[PDB]
Amino acid sequence: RNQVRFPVLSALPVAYWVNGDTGLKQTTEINWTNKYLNIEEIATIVPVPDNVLA
Amino acid sequence: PYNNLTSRTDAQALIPEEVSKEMLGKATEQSAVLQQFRRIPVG
Repeated sequence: RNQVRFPVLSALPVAYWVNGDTGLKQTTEINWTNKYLNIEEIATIVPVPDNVLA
Repeated sequence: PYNNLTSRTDAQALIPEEVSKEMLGKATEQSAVLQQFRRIPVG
């Protein structure tokens, strides 16, 4: 089809230590965004006299 | 860091569209004159 959309990453997770057997565990996001690719013509035309092709 | 809630917009790019067409299209009346008038062939 005439155009395509690609998803891609935009933010990364991270991770953390814990104090002993019991301490607060933490939190992180993961984020995405878009890229596009468009499509275009390339074309050429050539003429020849009919008899030459025979 | 205890508030890093992933939003809808953070993930939105991953969600595909969808489209459906059951309401596309329309009815047609047949032409009145060809319904009513007497047909005759012609060459």
